[PDB]
Amino acid sequence: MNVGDRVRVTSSVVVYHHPEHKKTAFDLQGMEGEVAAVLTEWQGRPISANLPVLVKFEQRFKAHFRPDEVTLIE
Amino acid sequence: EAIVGKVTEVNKDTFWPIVKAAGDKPVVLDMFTQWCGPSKAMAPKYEKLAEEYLDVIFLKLDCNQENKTLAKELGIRVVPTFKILKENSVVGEVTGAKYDKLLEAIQAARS
Amino acid sequence: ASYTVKLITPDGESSIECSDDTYILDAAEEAGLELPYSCRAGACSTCAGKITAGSVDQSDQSFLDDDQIEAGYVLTCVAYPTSDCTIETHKEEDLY
Amino acid sequence: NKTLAAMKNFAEQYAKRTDTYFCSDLSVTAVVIEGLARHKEELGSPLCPCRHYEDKEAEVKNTFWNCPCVPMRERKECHCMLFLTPDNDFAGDAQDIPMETLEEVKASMA
Ligand code: SF4
Ligand code: FES
Repeated sequence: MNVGDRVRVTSSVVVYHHPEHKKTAFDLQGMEGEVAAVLTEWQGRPISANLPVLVKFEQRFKAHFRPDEVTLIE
Repeated sequence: EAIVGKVTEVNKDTFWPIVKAAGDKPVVLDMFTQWCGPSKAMAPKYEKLAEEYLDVIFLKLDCNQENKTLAKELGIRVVPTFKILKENSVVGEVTGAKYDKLLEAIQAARS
Repeated sequence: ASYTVKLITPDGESSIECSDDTYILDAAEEAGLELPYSCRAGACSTCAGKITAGSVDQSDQSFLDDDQIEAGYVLTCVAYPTSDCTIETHKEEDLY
Repeated sequence: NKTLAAMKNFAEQYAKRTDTYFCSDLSVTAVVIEGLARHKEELGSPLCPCRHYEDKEAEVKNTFWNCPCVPMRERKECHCMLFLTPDNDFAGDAQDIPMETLEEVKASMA
């Protein structure tokens, strides 16, 4: 994956920061956003974000996933 | 060189010599940090295992900046993390403060 | 769109030109100001600062209750400038 | 130390505001706050005291593991056991921790 790709939540992902159901559990599975960033480094030195794929969805809402929780589309 | 029946703290310069000197007794390594809750929760229960299984060397590694190179050689991200060795080499691992796991993992080594 | 933010650092006083669609903290950083922070998503109380005068738009904030905002606080990592203003930085140590 | 305070007060208020609860063994909670705070005092950010990094200074600028970290923030997953969801075998019915507690857990810890 990489920035610009479009993806769909193919694995159970329960966030709580969704404006739709703010402060309350909500499964993101099924939604199609777009990878906005992939966190592996920072100034050449390695980072260790356990959810390095940042996806930006519909309604200025974005969330973090692992590579397997998402599948590229096309 | 480590004291059996007790948890021995090692460093980058003493881990491999102690391991290479356990022979048949399986070795268990606690890779921790001084201020990490779960680790602290395991501490007590980790000692008693040492006191209870005299046929297994129990060790601990402070994963600070002094031991950064060994910590990297072994490999760790979650704290705590237990590496299990038997005959000069890592054979299994358990990450997290899981007593039930770490244990069944140990019992597998005592074959 | 750009207002002029005055920051009261415990080390001195600084005045930066923060745009209107830019956060006070991110604005502060473009001028070399080393203001504190942790999450930068208005969920903690680290970037926390205080308003002496002016109007912000920390609408993306979520950690400061209603009594803390009414008390005049703000989270600079999510705060937007709405007018010229003066914010005191490092104002967490006495927010609770 | 004043820094250790704020870290404690952040803890309490963040738990209440998200309905997360402190672990039944508040000692575990005191060490996550201690190390959480002992990081701000060194790196400038409460970088999670329960994981191992290759470059703390960097982890901190990225901010992924700055407490409250992305996971705890998006999925209520607090690996340090500072914030536990109700339906969690380690939880407690507390969202506050006596300041006297941390101090005594700072010494007993040796
Ligand atoms: S919420 Fe995340 S950053 Fe905060 S103590 Fe838990 S694991 Fe660490
Ligand atoms: S870093 Fe969390 S509100 Fe500023």
